[PDB]
Amino acid sequence: GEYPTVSEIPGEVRLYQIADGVWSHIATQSFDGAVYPSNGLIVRDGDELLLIDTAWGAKNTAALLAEIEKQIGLPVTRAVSTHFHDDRVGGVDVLRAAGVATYASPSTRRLAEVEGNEIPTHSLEGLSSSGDAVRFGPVELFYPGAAHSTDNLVVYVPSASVLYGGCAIYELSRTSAGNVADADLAEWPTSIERIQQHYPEAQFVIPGHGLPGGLDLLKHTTNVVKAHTNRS
Ligand SMILES: N=C(N)NNC(=O)Nc1c(F)cc(S(=O)(=O)Nc2scnc2C(=O)O)cc1F
Ligand SMILES: [Zn+2]
Ligand SMILES: [Zn+2]
Ligand SMILES: [Zn+2]
Repeated sequence: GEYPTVSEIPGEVRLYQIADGVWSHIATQSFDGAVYPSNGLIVRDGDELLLIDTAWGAKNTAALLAEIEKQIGLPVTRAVSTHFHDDRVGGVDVLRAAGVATYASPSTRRLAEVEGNEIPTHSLEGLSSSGDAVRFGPVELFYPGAAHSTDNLVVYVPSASVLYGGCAIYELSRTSAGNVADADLAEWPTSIERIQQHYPEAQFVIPGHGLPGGLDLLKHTTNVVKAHTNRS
């Protein structure tokens, strides 16, 4: 029903069922005096679970595993980090200690290493060129090109028409650019156009942060990125 917001979430994680065998995970971090939520994805893979992204640090990620263990009761066997920043790889060591196989593209592993971030163990091949797609159990992984980061992936759940954009897609309430230090502002709209052209059938679109919507989130993101590009 109601999507969890910061008001409903203290170190804690809430799960939200989007569709059959598909959940978002919602966590929060305090940064620079503000509290910001973050979304990831949980996709049932027969009798196991695939996790998309950490819950933004070690404590949140241990809370995530505890909240999955309580509310779903199926083992997380694999996790994918959609880019090298801490809201995506922070907590990878926690997952690994729990016997989760952690995965990222070689691009993400290299950038995580340069940044001194946690490094997922396993390499995702076949994603190095813009518009590359690879199947990963119950999802398709898609490299749309540089956007929020040079390595960002998006995740589609063909069975449920759920598109998880991670930090490449903004929620409607975000009307100004977020962390764009590692962004390719010049390529971001082209990368969104690749997502639009590949998943024109998506019914649910989950941004990296805040409320889900539909494919209008992609145009929304294009509008915000263009407005930032044109700052005088
Ligand atoms: N906007 C520039 N140029 N660079 N920004 C920064 O160096 N730092 C920074 C920033 F500007 C903005 C944010 S943010 O607004 O909280 N965005 C965040 S926090 C976790 N994920 C994101 C995101 O946008 O996906 C976090 C940051 F660490
Ligand atoms: Zn990021
Ligand atoms: Zn392994
Ligand atoms: Zn982010």
